[PDB]
Amino acid sequence: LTTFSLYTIIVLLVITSLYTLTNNNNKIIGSRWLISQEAIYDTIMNMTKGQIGGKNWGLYFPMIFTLFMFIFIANLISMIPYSFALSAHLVFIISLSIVIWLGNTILGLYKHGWVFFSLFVPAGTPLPLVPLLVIIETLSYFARAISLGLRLGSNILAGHLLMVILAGLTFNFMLINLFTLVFGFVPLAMILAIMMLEFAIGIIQGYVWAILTASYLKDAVYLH
Amino acid sequence: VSTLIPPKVVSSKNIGSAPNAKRIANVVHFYKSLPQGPAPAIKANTRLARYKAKYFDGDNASGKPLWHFALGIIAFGYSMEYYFH
Repeated sequence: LTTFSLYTIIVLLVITSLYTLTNNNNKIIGSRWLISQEAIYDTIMNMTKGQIGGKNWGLYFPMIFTLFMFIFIANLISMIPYSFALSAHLVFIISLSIVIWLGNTILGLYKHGWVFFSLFVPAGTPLPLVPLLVIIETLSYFARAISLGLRLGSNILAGHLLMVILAGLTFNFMLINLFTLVFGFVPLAMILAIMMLEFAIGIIQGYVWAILTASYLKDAVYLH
Repeated sequence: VSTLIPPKVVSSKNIGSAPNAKRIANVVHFYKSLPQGPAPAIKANTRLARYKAKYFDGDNASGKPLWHFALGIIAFGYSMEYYFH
């Protein structure tokens, strides 16, 4: 129904194009565009074999890949001048984060029993600070519940708002008298620099999500 | 005395060396080899096989499709701006 629904469809179709005509029918030699999707493959091969390496790392390799690419595409599309809050609709992003965090907590409880609660015993510290370190390990464990979502959401939301707030101000700079319209381009160049930074930090955040929910999974699969 | 019969017996030199393995590979691969491969992608037709051909072929990766793809989404919301305003 919603505007949001239409843009979620647009994201799906963009991702399809990355493995349908970005590919040169799957050319062994590799095309200029398909080389890109090789390098992404390699840095996530070497990252999620590196993070969640072990007996199972490839078993969670599609999951971490669809968390990379989704955020990778959704922080370019949302950075188009007219394009709707998907990642600035935080309620979807944070919910997805909590779901994955719960799917780690459940995975850990299920796979590693009630000695999953040994994850919240960090070490064999002296006995008078053992109970304290259970309390503020579980606390930090469900601070991990909300941190992952709030990272991506805040970055994207703040970026769009910063650009828009400055756009309205420089509009009124170029609406007031011509001595201000001379030196009307100088603040504009600042907004351009900010737009460059916001595109950059969205890809940086895109790597940061997928390493963090590899890191939480590193903690969950391999006890402690 | 009378020579032995090994020099005139051969029957396991054909597993005896490594290029035998390569041989049985490349008799299949090369015998049924094509002179050239099939395609570097070409489908997207509807007056858009040209769009892919100009922009998303191995010929070039340049910023022209990016601009085009960006502009489609801009055209959607820009028109909708006046639907909202």
